[PDB]
Parts: sequence; C-alpha cells; structure tokens
Amino acid sequence: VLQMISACKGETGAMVSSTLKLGISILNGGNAEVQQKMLDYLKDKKEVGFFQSIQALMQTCSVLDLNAFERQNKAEGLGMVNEDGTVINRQNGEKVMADDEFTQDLFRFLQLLCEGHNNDFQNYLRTQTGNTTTINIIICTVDYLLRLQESISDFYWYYSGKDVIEEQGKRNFSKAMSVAKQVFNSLTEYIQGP
Amino acid sequence: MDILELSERLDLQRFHSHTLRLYRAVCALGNNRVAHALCSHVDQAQLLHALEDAHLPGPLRAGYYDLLISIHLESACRSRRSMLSEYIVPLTPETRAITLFPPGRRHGLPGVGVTTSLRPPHHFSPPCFVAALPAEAPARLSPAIPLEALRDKALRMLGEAVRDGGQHARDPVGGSVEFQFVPVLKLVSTLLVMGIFGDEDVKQILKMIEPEVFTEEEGLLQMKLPESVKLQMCNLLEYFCDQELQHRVESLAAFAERYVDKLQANQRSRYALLMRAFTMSAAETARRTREFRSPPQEQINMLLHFKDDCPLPEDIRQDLQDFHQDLLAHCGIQLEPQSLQELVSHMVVRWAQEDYVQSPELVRAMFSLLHRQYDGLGELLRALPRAYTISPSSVEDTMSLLECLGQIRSLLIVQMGPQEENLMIQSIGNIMNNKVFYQHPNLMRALGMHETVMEVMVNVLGEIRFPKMVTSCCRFLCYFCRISRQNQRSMFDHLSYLLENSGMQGSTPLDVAAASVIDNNELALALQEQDLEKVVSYLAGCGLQSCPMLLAKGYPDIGWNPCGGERYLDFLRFAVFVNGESVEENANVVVRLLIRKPECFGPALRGSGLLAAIEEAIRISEDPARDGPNRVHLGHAIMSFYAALIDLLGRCAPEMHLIQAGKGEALRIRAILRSLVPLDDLVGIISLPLQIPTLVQPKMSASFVPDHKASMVLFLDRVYGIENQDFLLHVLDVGFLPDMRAAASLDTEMALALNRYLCLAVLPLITKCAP
Amino acid sequence: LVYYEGGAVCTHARSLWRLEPLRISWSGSHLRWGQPLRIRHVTTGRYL
Amino acid sequence: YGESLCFVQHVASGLWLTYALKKKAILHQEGHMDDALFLTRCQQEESQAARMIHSTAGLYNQFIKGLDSFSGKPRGPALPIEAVILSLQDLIGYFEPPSEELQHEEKQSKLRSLRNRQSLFQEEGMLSLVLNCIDRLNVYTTAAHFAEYAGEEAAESWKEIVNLLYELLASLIRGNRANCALFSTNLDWVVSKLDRLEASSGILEVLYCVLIESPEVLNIIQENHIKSIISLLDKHGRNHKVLDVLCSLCVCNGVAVRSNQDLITENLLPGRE
Amino acid sequence: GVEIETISPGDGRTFPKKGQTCVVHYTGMLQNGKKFDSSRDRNKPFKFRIGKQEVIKGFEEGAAQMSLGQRAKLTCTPDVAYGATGHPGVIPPNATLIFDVELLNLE
Amino acid sequence: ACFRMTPLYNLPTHRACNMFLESYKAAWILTEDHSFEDRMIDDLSKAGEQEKKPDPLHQLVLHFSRTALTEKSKLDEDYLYMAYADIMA
Repeated sequence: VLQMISACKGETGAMVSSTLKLGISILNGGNAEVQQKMLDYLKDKKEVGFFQSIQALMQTCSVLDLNAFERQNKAEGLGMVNEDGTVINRQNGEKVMADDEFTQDLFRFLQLLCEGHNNDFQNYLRTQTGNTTTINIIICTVDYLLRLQESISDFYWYYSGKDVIEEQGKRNFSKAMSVAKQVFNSLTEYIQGP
Repeated sequence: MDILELSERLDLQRFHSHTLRLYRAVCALGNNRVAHALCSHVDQAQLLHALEDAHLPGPLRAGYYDLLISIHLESACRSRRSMLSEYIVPLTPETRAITLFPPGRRHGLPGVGVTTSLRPPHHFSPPCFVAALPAEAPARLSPAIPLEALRDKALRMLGEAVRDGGQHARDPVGGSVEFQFVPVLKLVSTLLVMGIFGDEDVKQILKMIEPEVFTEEEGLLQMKLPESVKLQMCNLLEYFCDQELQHRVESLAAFAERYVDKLQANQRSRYALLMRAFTMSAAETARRTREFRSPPQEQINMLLHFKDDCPLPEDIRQDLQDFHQDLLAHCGIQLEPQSLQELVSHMVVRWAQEDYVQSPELVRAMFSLLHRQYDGLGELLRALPRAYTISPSSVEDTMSLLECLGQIRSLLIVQMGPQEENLMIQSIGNIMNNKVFYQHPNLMRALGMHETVMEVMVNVLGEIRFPKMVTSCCRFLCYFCRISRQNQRSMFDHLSYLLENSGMQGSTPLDVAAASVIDNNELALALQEQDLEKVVSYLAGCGLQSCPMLLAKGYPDIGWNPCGGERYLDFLRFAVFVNGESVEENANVVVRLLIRKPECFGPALRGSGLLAAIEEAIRISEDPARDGPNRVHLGHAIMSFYAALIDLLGRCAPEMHLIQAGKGEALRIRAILRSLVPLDDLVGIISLPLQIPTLVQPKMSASFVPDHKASMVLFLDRVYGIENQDFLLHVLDVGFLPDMRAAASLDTEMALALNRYLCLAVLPLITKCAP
Repeated sequence: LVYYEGGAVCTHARSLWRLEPLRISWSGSHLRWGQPLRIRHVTTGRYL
Repeated sequence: YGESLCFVQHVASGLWLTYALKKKAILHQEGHMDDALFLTRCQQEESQAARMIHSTAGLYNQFIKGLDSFSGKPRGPALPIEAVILSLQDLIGYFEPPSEELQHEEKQSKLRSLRNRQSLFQEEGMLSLVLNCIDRLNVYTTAAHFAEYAGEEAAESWKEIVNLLYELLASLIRGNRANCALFSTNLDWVVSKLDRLEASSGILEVLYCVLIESPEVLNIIQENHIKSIISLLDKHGRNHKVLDVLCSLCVCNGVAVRSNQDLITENLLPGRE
Repeated sequence: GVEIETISPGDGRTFPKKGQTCVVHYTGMLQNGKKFDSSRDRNKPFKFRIGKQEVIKGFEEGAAQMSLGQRAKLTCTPDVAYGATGHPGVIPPNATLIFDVELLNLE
Repeated sequence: ACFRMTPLYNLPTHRACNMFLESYKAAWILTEDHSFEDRMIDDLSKAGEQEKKPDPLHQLVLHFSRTALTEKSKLDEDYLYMAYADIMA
C-alpha cells in the first residue's frame, strides 16, 4: 500500500481515494504486527519520498473560502434549465470543499497508523536521523488546523449579521465540522503515548 | 533451395525469419499502399499451401502467420475493436422478439443467436496490378481474399492439433508445443473478433475448447500449456464475455421499446380520463404537475418508484419484475460447472496453483477477465450509459459517420505527412452534411469523438507546420459547442490548454474558448480565478511586444501590436456578460486584475488623452505611406483595440439596483472607473463627424465604421449615467443628430452599418431617460 | 569562472568540493573552526 | 551538518566571498547574512567515478596533444599505447548492463543508478571527446601504410583502438534517450562511415540503438542516407544487424511515419537480386 | 510495337472490339526470369472490358487481337508500359514485361 | 417554460427508450448492494492447499508492488486497481 503512495508524490487522483480506504481497512483493529511489519521495512530501505508524498498531499485540500461560495449560493437556486434539461447536481458537485473524503480518509490513516500506542512511531514521525530529510508531520497538521480555524472563523464572521441561518450554508458547515471531527483527534493519538 | 532445408543450416533461417518482420513493419499502422504491392511478392497460395504445411520450423512458422494477418486483415480489425464497446441498436422488426434464455431457466450458449449492432463493413477491394496508374489517389484499401475457403482451414488445424496433443507427440509440428499452439490461435482470434464466422461454425470451437458443458476427446483448457500461448485464449474468452454483455444490452434495448410501447397509451387514457374529472379542485393541479410540470427525463424516474407517489395501476408492474430478476439470474447472483460463469471461474485459480507465472501481461489479462464475469452487473452499469438507440430510418446516414470515425481513428495513430491534410478535413466535413450532427448531440458523447479531434490537435501543436488543419479542427468544435449545452462542460476543464497555445490567419484556438463561455450564466460564473491572469499576461506581453506579422511583411514599425491583443478582450467580455444579466463575482475580479497591469492598456493613457490617439489614427489611416504599403491594417487595428478595451469597462459595471443598496464595494469599482477614464474625452469622439459616402464609398478596414462608435454610447449609459439635463442637451447636441441626418441623407453597406448603431444603442439610451 | 545555479546543475559532477588541510599527519581528523583548508575541485582538478 | 550556518573565509586578507540566473563569485567588502550556508554531503559511490574521469581526462588531453604533432607533417613525445589500450574494456565492464536473470527488485535499482551515472558524466565531456579523438583517427584508411605516421606500435594497434571506441560509443547510447538527442545534429557522421572496411561491428549497433530510444532522430533520414544501409547490406554479407534496424526505424512509440515507409520498397524490393 | 507469338492454336473466330467484356487467365514474368503477377494463385479469372482505359495501352491493343482457346506470348517494351518510374514496389523503371496470356470464355 | 413544455407522447419512441435506461440505471442497479467480494478472495486464499510456491492473491500483490516502481514521474492510472482496492478494502 505504501510504495504506490511513494511513487505518486503530488497527485490527488481517484486511485489514492481507494488505496487509502484499503489502508483504513488493513490498519483498523489496533494491530501491532502490522506496525512492526512497516517499521523495519521503511528504516532499512532508506528511500525518502513517501514522507514528501504526505507533505504535498495534505496541503492540496479545499478550504471554506468565501469567494467560491456565494456564486454557487446563487447557482443552487437555478433548479430548472431550459431546452428540456434538468440540473446535473451530482456532476456539478459541491465546489466548496470538494476534497472532503480525501483528507477525511488520510487523517484516519495517520490516526490508525499510531493508535496502537507505540512510541518509536511517534519519535519516527517527526525525527528521522536514519534518513537525510526530516518532514515533521505534526506542525504541518497544526498549520492545517490554523488554516481551518481562520477559515471557519471568517465563515462565522460572514454570517454573524443574519440571525436565522438556513440550510445549505449550515450543511457546508456540517461537512466541514465532520472532517474537523477527525482532524481534532488525529493529533491526539500522536500525544497520548507515554 | 527448399524452405524444408533451413532446419539444419542454423544460419539462413535466422536471416530469413527477420526478413518477414521488416515485411510486417512496412505493412503496419494502417498503411495500405504497399500492402497491395507486397501481395505480388508473397501471395495467396504461397501462404495457403505453407500454412497447412507441417514440417516447417518454429520461428518462420510463427512469422509467416503473423505476416499473413498484418498484410491483409489488421486494417479491418482496428475499426471493429475500437467500437465494439459502443452500443447502438436500431429498432428494426428483428429487435422485438428476443429472449435472454432460449425457449423450449437454463443459460444459453454465448456468442450466438442474432445480433443487430450497427457496425460498418470492412470494404474489401480486389487487388490488381494491370490497372492504369492515376495521374494522387483519394483512397487505397485492403486486398480481397476469398475467406469462404479459409473459414474451414481456420478450424481444421486446431481440430487435428488437439488430437495430436491428446496423443502427446514428443516432436510435434514446428518442434515444440509452444510453436504448435501459439500461431493458429492468434490466427483464429483476429477473425473471431472481426466477425467472419457465423453461428454454427463457432458452435464447433465451443465443442473444441470444452466438450463437457457446451453440449447442446480432451478439451483445450484441461491440458498443461506454457504461459505464452494462452493469452490469446484470454482474448477470445474476453470477446465471448463481451458479446455475452452485448446480449444483455440487446435484450434490455428490446425491453426499452417494450415498456414505453406498454405505457404511452395508458398515459393518454389517463389524460383523457382525468381531463373531464372536475370533482377535485385543490388536488387537480397537484395531479396535473405529473402532466405538464416535470421534465421528460424526470417522469421516467417518477414512473418506477414502486419499491417498498405512484398513481399507476397494479396490472403493469410485474413484467419488468420478471425481467430484471431474470437478468440477475443471468448474471452471477442466482437470485433466490453448469455454465460458462462456472467454467472459467475455476480456470484462473487452476492455472495459478500449477506454477508461478513469469509474465506481467497474463497476470493482468486473466485477472481482468474473471472480475468481468464476477461483477458483470457493475460492468453492465458502466457500459450502458455509453449506449444509444437510433430509429431505424437513419441507418443509411449513420453508417457513413461510423466509417468516418473508423477513418479518423485509423489515421490518428499515423503521424501527419505531406498529403494527410485533406483526408482529415473532408472527413470532418462529411460529418457536417449528415443530418445526425444536429438531431442528436449526445450519441457523439458515447462515441468519444470530441477528444479525438484535439488529440490530433496536440500532435501538431506540441513553430507550426500545418496551417490548414488548425482552423479546421476548431471549425468542428465551434459548431460542436452550440448544438446543445451539456456538451459545453465536457470542454471546460480543457481550457487550461485550449487557450494555452493561442498566442493565426483564419481562425485560432481561442475561438472555441470564447464559445465555451457563451449562452448560459452558470457556465459563466463558474470560472476559476487562476485561469484568467494568463489572458492579461498575453495582453501585457503584447502591450509592448511588436508584431512578427508586420516587420516580416515590410510594414512600418509600431512598438506594440493593436490587433494581436484585440480579440483577447472579446473572449473576456463574453466571459463576463451573458444574456442581459451581469455576474456579481467575476466582474469584481476582472477590474483589479486588469488595472494593476500598466502595459495592458493603450500607450496614450499609460500620458496623452484618448482623442490624441484617434486623431493621429484617422490621419495615418488616410495617409498611404503611414499605413500599410493585405487585409491587415494598422489604421483600423488601432481603433479596434480601443473599442475592445472600452466597452468591457462599460458592461463590467454592476447593476443599478446594487447602487442604492448597502453594497460597500460595488460603487467603488464604479468610482475608480469614472476616475481613471475621464468624461470630457467621450464627447470628442461622439462629436467627430463621418466621411460618409456620397456622389464613392470608402474602405471599411481603413475608416471609422460605427463598430467602435457602438462602445462609448454604452460606456455613457449606465457606468457614467445622466441625472440632470445640462449634459443631456449636450450629449445630443453634436453626438447623434449630424450623423442621424447623415443617415437621413441616403435613407449601401455603411448606411446599414450605422443603422446597426442607431437601432442598437442610442434608442435604449433615450428611452430609459424619457421621464 | 565560478558561478552559482539552481537545482538541475546541483546534481552534476563538478558541483562537489572536498576538505583537506595543510599538514600531512592525521589530516583526516575532526577539525574545528579556525583551521586553514583548501577547496578541492575533483573533475577538472584545479584549486580555488 | 544542517546546524552549521558557516561560511568559507580568508586567513590573510580577512574578507569573505559571495556574489554581486548564474551568479558570479566575487570578493565583496560589504557582506550580509546570505552566506550562512548549510553543509550537505552527497552520495559516496560516484565520487571515485568523478575522479576516474579526471584521471582519464588528464590521459586524454595528452592524447589530444600527441596525435596532431605528426598529423600535418609526415615522419619517415612517446605515445602510451599500452596505457590507452587497456583503459577502455574496464569501462566496457563498467558500462555494460546486468543480465536478464535477476529479479526486478535489485536489477532496476542498479539500472536507475547507471542511467543517472551516465547522465552525470555527459555534462562533463564523455560524449564529445570520443569523436574529438576519432575525427582525425578515421582520416587514414590503411592499417600499416597510411598509419605509418606514428610507428609500428600504432600500426599493430590500428584496429584495437577503434573496435573499443565504437563499443564505448554504443554503450553510451545503450538504452538512454536523453543523450542521443544531441547526436541528431550530425547524423551524416554516423551514416557515412559504414563501408570503411574497419570496425563494422560497433557502428551498426550504434545505429540500432539510436532509433529505439528517441523519436526526435528519425524525422531526419530521407532517401540520401537510406541507400548506404542497402550498400552495406549488399557489401558485407547477410547480417541480422542490418534488417532489424529498418524494422525499428519505421515504427516508434506505436506510431509510424510514411515518409520512411515506401522508401525501401522503392530500392531494396523491386531489384529481387 | 509489340511482338506476338502464339503458343497453342485456338479458334480464330471471335476477336473483341468496343463493347465487349473479356476474361484473360494471365501470368507475368519479367525478362530476368522472375515472377511478379498471376491469376493462377487467385483461382479467379480476371474480368475487365476493353476501351475503359483499364489495362495499359501495351496490353489493350494486344488483348483485342486474340480469340477463344488461344494462348499467346506478348513481349511489351518499356516504352508502352510505365516508362518513367512506374508503380513503386512492383516494376523497376524501364524494364521489359513478358506476359503469356490465355482467353477463357466470353468472346 | 415549465408551464407548457410538451409531454411524453409528443416526443417519439426512440427518444423515450433512451430516457428509459439512463433512469433505469439510477433506479434499479444503483440500489443493489451485495457482498460479491468476500466470495472471490477466500478462493485465492484457500488455493494454498494443493496436491513454498506463491499463492494466487500474493501473485497479484507482488504484481502490484512492482508495477508502480517504474522509472516514471507520473504513475499510471490503471483500469483494475480502483476496482480491486475497493474489493479487498
């Protein structure tokens, strides 16, 4: 599962979106020989590039920015198109946070990569003297976290003027707080280890 | 010297075996002109005695057989294998009585029955060499060989080779079992996928491979074969599962006739019954929303909500219930070996538990094969939306287009040569006079034509060496955009490269980019902002980039190109404004991305006035030495650039009911746009008179035609505006009336060119300020 | 003439330089700062 | 390493060095904090490879010096025949790819090492110098009569220089498509030296492998160069080196050019002798 | 100028003119003794009619002088059949062509 | 336009029969959810018992472990991996 990530290095395609579901699938359960399977196999190979794949793959995610929002706020009211047609809402998708499932599955993969409370992985994930390149994933995740809070704080300051809030804006809030649900503990199973 | 004697000399047969691969390297990639010529060299009975010869060596045994397929019947297999997965059936009388199971719950034998898929012929031509030589030939096609004699020779070799293999010969035909069974199966696979054999001679090959289950000696599959011969078996069983998938979509295409022929009279019985049922008032329009409100592809989904909202009676719900569960039982689920669904499922694991493979193609091939017949339902679900149905009175129009699509994708895998320019463009012009090009816009989405016309464009775009082909490739596309509109967004993600190579004479690939933003607002406000600074990057390049079209021609030097950046604004204006309503997002992003570029404007206001450019421009258009001294004119491009510049600032402004509201920034672009461009520079150009024809008529590419006059009148209208009257009696003091009485003088292309102005612009200026 | 370039030349052969001091005895030791050295060119082979 | 932030410096003048895309190094007297560089060691398996081209380059500039001392003046410094004859088959063993019997796990790693190994070398010479020495080595045709300018030790080793030189030239172009693109500019040089009667075993499989790697070279050969191949076909026996090259020239990346298709059916085919 | 020599005696009754389809079961062989064309390899008789400018003019006048059952030998000079360059891959330029013909049926 | 766009018996049958199957996909086979995938994999798992040679699923896994380490900056988007990763996921 890992070298098909390591040979990718910066492509958010659709095959990554299945080979990380397989990673959720094979890392679910809290198993330890699946961890000791990976550790020696990465340290004695000494091929950096999987960690730059995880460096580049998590910052190409979509944010709650408010210039790509109020245009589809108007485009969602247009239900009936002429010339004997209907709106292809599934083909249009949601243009605001279209990368939700991708970073939903990646953060649970990094969750269950270290849920087993094994601290050589936690010293590994930030400090690699055995390789020549440190990648330091945790401060990248916390810069992701502060990009999230300065996104949704201005999302709140955008509609603080209106009291009663309606449907699709709060559904856009819902599928953002649903990935917040997992990025909020994806750095807690890096720190609850002894 | 005999060919029977190269089995012992070790030197002349390594040379002669490689003479044949050069003989099929020249007769490959759809090249048919030397395929005629090499038939005189190596001909029919030299092939046909030698293939049924048996004492031949192995490499030459395989090489002559691959030569005999590459020289004759590989130009006819590409056109059928490239379109086997696209499904178009006519509703002829032969498509109304087909069952999925043979009548007489047992599975039918695959590959047989009756198929009605629209596929063109191979168009075989008889080879002759005593014919007269022309002159450049229009079309040269494959030689004709009688296949009626070869249809049994394609079977008898296999039929006695397997009783040899059951006899387990130590030194068999060709030296080994690999050279026994690799060439004749690759022979039979091409004719089997090309569709030459009927339905009772492929009865025999299904008796051949498996005589235990396929009954209406030893089989082929239960012997031990090497790993290089049985990939063509995977190819032919892939073909068998492909037409097994064809039978399902043919049966459901019959049922698509059946169910609407069932219910479209129940529908008019319903409308005639409830047309006079006035016993309900609040519910009558609620049931009439079924009648007149929903779209015609929405009532079909409203129709079938019977699972576990349905005004349809209870005698019409169960035939498709018996149909689709029969389709489930035809698939892998039994819906509560004996068939080929259990034949080859236990074949891949049988071959895998035997020995470790050495090959990266067989472990991909049969691992793509068994998942096919396992998730047959999922493979049907991804093959059915690319299937269409055409009324059977259009077959004589559509087989021409299918042959043309077999031609364009026979030519896309050859590189463009000296006389490859005309056969491209008369084929895509034969598309135009077909009258299926505008009847249905969406069967071409299933055929996949709209990206093969730009994959041939990126070959010649990567200097350019083919000036003929680019304005003809975009010629197809510019009419392809506006036949319908869900074809538009199949082109929208292509815009990162559609205008990447736009910066020619005739038409350039930016015309289709301008056609990608027309006639709808949701195709207009959904532009990403990163794909728009690349236009003003070219505009800022041409703001001081000179023209390579002028100094190489010999025309005088101007430090910037007016006509090079003139149609960079026409795409921008059609991207901003579509159909009587302004965009509220993109109009905010275009102006500040425009005005921080200092070079994107003209050289006058970069600082002389606006009339100081046009007063020199008119006089250098009047002087012959200052102008060009054939259609490109520096005296008309200078004003055409300004006309493309100013009107976009005119109709990039937001609307008037956003002025009185609490918009904190919609007034500000208005303020900076009235501040950078002055107002007293408008009255001079609206005050400049005409050189009106009277008794002569002057040049339209060298004089002030009202195409540019039609910009400042709308630039006056709503972004500057009029409120009081001391300017109202001055905008029409000289601005309209000395030219409108010039229209009165001869009330002649210039006269109607200025009545375009008079009946497009000035009358909505004074109707809105009539109070 | 000695230049500085981007990353494409930064994987070539003559971007590499080596460390040797003046004295012969135990010259391959862990040095400190304040020790005069020479900057070695390895491919064409002329000192800087 | 990495926590260094050090600069290089003078010991006598006492002044540092930085620049004022290529930036020229100077002795600037102002100075700023853009000199705090970090020390990085690269991989140690190609450092001796960078030194062996230095040592053999000091050998080969001597070889450029020595050969043209008697090229313009006939004779009726000693040359190191024994030093240059054995310098090259060790490079042949150095550049020869491994066999097919290895697993894909360890063989492709060495293949990826050897590709960037020769790409590392082709920046500093390594493909100009071979024709820069053979350009006046191929000017004499005989083995002992025309090669009497240097001596009998060169007249005896006439052949064993060029059959290793063309083998080295072929092992440069074996597989890699990044350095054969600059040999597309003087393709007449490789297609006009076939029937020179000496070292015909190297140039044919040079021209075999220049047409597999890249398609930017096969849009150049028109009919003025394609009959020299038929000439060696009729003048040096029935080889299998001479027909697979025409089998490879026509087809490339699954797409052919038909400005090269019937040009051999024009010449080689209708003779039938 | 084409020389004709008969091989086997035929009819002498019907020789063709304009408005007549003809079948000729022909074989071709160049002057150096090599095979290039035939209809023996086909098991088809070649079908054409005279005056349609179908065959080359060194054959169209020799095919109108024979009869039923008649095997002839015609030696065509290179000036009457593809003088300059000719068909690429078939005949080298300016080589003589020798056909031994036989008329099967149909006048 | 929604007031009086024309009903279904005004468009012909060959236009109706294609409006059929596009909605038939979203209505009938879209709602089917079965577990065909646990049935395939235990066959390739239990194939180890015969009468240290590689098992047929390990052949596929060692196949897909080295189809991606090719000399390429962009990895190949395949036909079967987006299926099979979902299958054994």
